[PDB]
Amino acid sequence: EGHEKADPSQFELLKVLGQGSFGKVFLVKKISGSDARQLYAMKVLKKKVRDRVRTKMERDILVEVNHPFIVKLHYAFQTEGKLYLILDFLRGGDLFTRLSKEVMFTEEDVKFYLAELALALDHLHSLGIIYRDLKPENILLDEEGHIKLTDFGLSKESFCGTVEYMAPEVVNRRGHTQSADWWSFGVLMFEMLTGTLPFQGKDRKETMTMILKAKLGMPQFLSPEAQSLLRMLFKRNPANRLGAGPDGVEEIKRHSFFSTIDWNKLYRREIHPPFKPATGRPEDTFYFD
Ligand SMILES: Oc1c(F)cc(-c2cnccc2-c2ccc(N3CCOCC3)cc2)cc1F
Repeated sequence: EGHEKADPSQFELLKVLGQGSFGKVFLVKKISGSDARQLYAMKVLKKKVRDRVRTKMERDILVEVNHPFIVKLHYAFQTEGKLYLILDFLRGGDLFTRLSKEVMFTEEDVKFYLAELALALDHLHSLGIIYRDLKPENILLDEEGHIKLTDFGLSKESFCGTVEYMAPEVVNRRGHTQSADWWSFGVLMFEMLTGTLPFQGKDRKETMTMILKAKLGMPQFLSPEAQSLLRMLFKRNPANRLGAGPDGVEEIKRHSFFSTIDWNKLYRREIHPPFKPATGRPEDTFYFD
């Protein structure tokens, strides 16, 4: 079932990439079909979630999601109390990891990732999907340098998550509109530029409290544009935030900050990424001569 029909005997398990509460990730290689020898990430989850006296696989949200800068569910299948999602395998690492090293990114490097993330978030909003936990660990990089949002945070719009990226209405549990996603957009931006989270205290309590009332002082090494965008993104009324309006994402798009960005070339991955990441493949690991 899923996006394409497939079974266990059509995949070859190579590694376990990681393991969490959600389930367990594998590196796998397709053995059948036209894409034989194509590497994938196999996410397998313990079948838990269920409603209306039927086990509802709410990883049916990836069916309609198809976009350059988002992960695509290639195949899917359930098997003896486990659901198996096959997704894109990205070998550039997180954007968290690069942040941990570089500390802060050039305004042009940030402009890039945000712009591609903007397109991603718009696509999801066009399907009525919101990204709960928009932290930097969810934004993976491909070997080119372009991004890909993971599916972990996906959820229909109609409590938990890293509190720093959470928006004020979400803290008060007033509902997770798509305006919340643009707040986290603001956080990711502030963080990538300052190497620091805009709201953070001694504990999760104080941090949440600060999100609600604590006035933020703009770091004055940020350009007028970057400041402008942040000030607009960080508004505690969701309806007054940038993005939450008639135009939608065009508000974000037509801003001084992105005034260098060719959104058509960006989409077609024709604009060059700022940083090419390292890969596990022998090309990037070996020494030479
Ligand atoms: O749902 C997805 C998935 F399961 C995997 C990947 C993915 C694709 N290429 C390379 C690495 C990964 C990847 C590997 C491990 C993790 N984690 C470790 C365990 O706790 C959760 C986080 C996350 C991502 C992408 C997805 F969207």
